[PDB]
Amino acid sequence: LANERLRALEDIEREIGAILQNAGTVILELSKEKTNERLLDRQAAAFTASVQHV
Amino acid sequence: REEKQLEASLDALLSQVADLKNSLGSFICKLENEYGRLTWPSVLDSFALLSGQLNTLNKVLKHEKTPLFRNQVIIPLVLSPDRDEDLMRQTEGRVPVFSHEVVPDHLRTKPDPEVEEQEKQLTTDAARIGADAAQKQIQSLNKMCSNLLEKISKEER
Amino acid sequence: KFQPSLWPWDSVRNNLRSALTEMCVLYDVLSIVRDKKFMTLDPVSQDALPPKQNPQTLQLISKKKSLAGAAQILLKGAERLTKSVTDFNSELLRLRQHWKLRKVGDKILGDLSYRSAGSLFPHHGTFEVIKNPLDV
Amino acid sequence: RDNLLGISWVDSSWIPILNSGSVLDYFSERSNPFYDRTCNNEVVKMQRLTLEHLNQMVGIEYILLHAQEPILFIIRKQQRQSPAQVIPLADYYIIAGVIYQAPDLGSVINSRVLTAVHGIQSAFDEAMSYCRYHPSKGYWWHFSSIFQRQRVDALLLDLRQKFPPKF
Amino acid sequence: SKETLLQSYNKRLKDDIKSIMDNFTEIIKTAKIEDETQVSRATQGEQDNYEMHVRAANIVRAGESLMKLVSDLKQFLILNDFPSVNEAIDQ
Repeated sequence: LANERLRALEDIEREIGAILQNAGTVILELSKEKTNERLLDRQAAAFTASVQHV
Repeated sequence: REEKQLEASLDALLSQVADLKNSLGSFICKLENEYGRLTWPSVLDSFALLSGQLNTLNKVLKHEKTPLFRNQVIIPLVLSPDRDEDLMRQTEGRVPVFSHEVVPDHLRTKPDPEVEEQEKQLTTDAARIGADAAQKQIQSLNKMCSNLLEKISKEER
Repeated sequence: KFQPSLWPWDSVRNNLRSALTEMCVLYDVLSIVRDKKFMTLDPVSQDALPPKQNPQTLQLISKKKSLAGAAQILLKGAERLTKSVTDFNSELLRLRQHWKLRKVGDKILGDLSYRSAGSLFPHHGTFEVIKNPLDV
Repeated sequence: RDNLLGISWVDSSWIPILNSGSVLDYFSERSNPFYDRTCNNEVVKMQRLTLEHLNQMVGIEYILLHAQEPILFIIRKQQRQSPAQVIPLADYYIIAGVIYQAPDLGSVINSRVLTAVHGIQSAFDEAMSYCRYHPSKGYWWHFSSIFQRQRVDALLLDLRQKFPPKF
Repeated sequence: SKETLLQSYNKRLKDDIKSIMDNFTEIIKTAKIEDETQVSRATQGEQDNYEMHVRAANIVRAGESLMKLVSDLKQFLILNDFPSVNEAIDQ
């Protein structure tokens, strides 16, 4: 009972994480210099992994 | 030949502007007569469909396979101060007496002074870093943006 | 000065109707351009010199500002979700753990009688569940 | 000089003297920002012979197009390369003795759609401010019958008949 | 019917994921700088700003719809997932 419901709670938190990863990726792209392009790739993979497992 | 292309461009762009006009009118009359029960999804949907469809369609019919619209210049032939019912029937329920005021009202390319002050501020911001950091930022942005679209187009498979 | 009873959402209507006026200006000018009478077209070859490198710098600063606003609305919605999740369906957990419930249509009802327990009493105990966190 | 389209040029003392050639004389008193000082037409006006000095002195000339007698005289500017070789530079139509440069077909549509996107942008950014969300509540803005009434209703109809209303 | 409701839930989920992905990809594509031809820098920039803001709003709306889907699925599970009703009754 707590199992499937806690799965639903986790998917709530991961929808929040998906929106925050979208926002962080365009945050890094809006920078005048964005040196951590590897971190941009990491945030992009994080975003797509979040959407996919949701 | 090119005049037929200009006539096609004028008809197609008048079509797109007519769709945007009907979309704006439907949205404003919906806001008036439908004021109650109006959720934020409803107005986001209307804003998105209106601006997305009609701005993108105007841009794509403005920037492919078209004659240069700087080349055509607008000039009037006559100015006759009389109530022309054929003009009233042409321009749709608008455009009173064809006189000394309407063409000096319409051929106006000075914008509002707010966006003119905005343009002054853009030229002020243009006085900053240019031609090395500018080219560097353009190239890096295009590279990383192509990289992300490549990532998403790969993962979509 | 009075309008069909719209005292909120008036300024949005002002901006939209100003857009409607200039769009009627566009329809007007291209229609009177489209007929040969009252307005005409002449093909002129003229050229302009851009005084500064406008597409590079203008596209740069405008796209950084646009991406700034987009990230602002996105991250504002994100933190709204964070504060938004940090109660109805927990009470539905407890209520279903003690009582017998079901859903018909959009309505959520429950049985109060002992007809599950064996009574043939000709009276149904249908109580409604009403979100108000929860009420019956 | 920055935007020639947004300027207006008049002379009020030369309004009641307005005839066909006097439109181009009106155009050539002095100090019009539109009309050039280095035009050939000034050199035409310097010595003599305004009939053929438009043509023998090759360059930018200012050719009147269409004549309406009270207010409308269309002055067009062209470059010549030879006699009977006419190439358009710019257009200048007069209205009540007021010259306006004729705008291009592109720039008018661009200026109007600029005002379009600006107005809808302000409207949308206002509308985005009002909407407030909660998952439990949803969206919002920042601004019975006991079923024995069939018998009571039939009794009401019998009351309507047995006692009618009287205005 | 129950089948119809489950199908509708599947449709909503597919639509929400598709919308988030499409809006993000379209924002990234507009983010490309291109050379201008007959677009008048200022107008092109305002149109692009409006598009980005509207797409971000659409992404947030899709996230809210996904929250609504999760809530509806939770309600369905609490009301008619027969095993857990049986373990609750027995306990």
